Amino acid sequence: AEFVPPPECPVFEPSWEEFTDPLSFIGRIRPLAEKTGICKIRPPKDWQPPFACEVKSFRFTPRVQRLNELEAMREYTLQSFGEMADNFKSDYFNMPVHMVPTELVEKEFWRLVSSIEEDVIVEYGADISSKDFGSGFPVKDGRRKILPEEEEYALSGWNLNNMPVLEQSVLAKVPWLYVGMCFSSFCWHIEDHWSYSINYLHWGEPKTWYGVPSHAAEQLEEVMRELAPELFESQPDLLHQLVTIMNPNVLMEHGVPVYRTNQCAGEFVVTFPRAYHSGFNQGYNFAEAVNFCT
Ligand SMILES: O=C(O)c1ccnc(-n2ncc([C@H](OCCN3CCCCC3)c3ccccc3)c2-c2ccccc2)c1
Ligand SMILES: [Mn+2]
Repeated sequence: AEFVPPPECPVFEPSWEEFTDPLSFIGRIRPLAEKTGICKIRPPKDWQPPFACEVKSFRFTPRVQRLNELEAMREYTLQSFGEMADNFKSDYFNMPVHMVPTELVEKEFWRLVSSIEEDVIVEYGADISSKDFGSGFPVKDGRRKILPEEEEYALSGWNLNNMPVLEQSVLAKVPWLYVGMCFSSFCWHIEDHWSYSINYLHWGEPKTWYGVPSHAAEQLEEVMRELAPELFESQPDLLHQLVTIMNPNVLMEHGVPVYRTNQCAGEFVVTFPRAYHSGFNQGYNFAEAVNFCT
């Protein structure tokens, strides 16, 4: 029948005192958040970083995504991609883009993923390096001067360019950008080296997430292998993770705990070590993400 939304993941609204530095805050919420895999963090109301990408020269060629590709077995500016994205969604649902309920897009997305009668194809501006046109956060680069009202965000610990990224090893990365449209998605995966990830939605329509706690990681991998196509079941995890598309209800039917959330503009999503996650975009939006170490 229809998609059954998983339970909501934890949402934290830290005070200005708790918001002082992310690593200590993430360490404190860990007893709860590591049991849900993902969590959402809403900064205080007055914490509003300005968007710092060079919008004039921002150009990219998004990847083509066919939603039902497993069942079946153009260069844009930010403005032109947004026009394409809004036109697609308003045409698909026959209503203004901001009036489409998040539950309907979610229900339609998972129906289209398993549909053999309807081939829906979207585009995703994914894995755009922040080195190309700058980070969405203000940065003391020198490649783009910052206003005085911007400096606190250039120095903030929640600025994804200021997250610790070095892992201590016996030898003695930068954020990535995602320009989304309706139904553009990221399949089930964990980060390299089981690292944390922090994700910030700069603006636009919500990004819908699904997360699995790390204690159920082997359960998910067993379900994924049992139900993956026979040609992909034997592939190494790093390659299989390119096509690990699975309805959350299938995992839940196999006893795997799954949590969801709608990440709205200005909110963070943190994924914990070895927490499998997947999701899709409700519409035209802009996200920034990085892996970090504790
Ligand atoms: O869309 C998002 O909002 C999102 C949300 C959560 N997580 C990710 N992550 N997180 C790590 C990766 C990862 O790529 C990121 C770095 N990327 C690696 C190759 C060279 C270029 C840079 C990835 C990609 C495919 C499968 C599994 C993980 C990805 C990713 C990237 C592109 C498509 C699908 C997933 C994205
Ligand atoms: Mn990820």
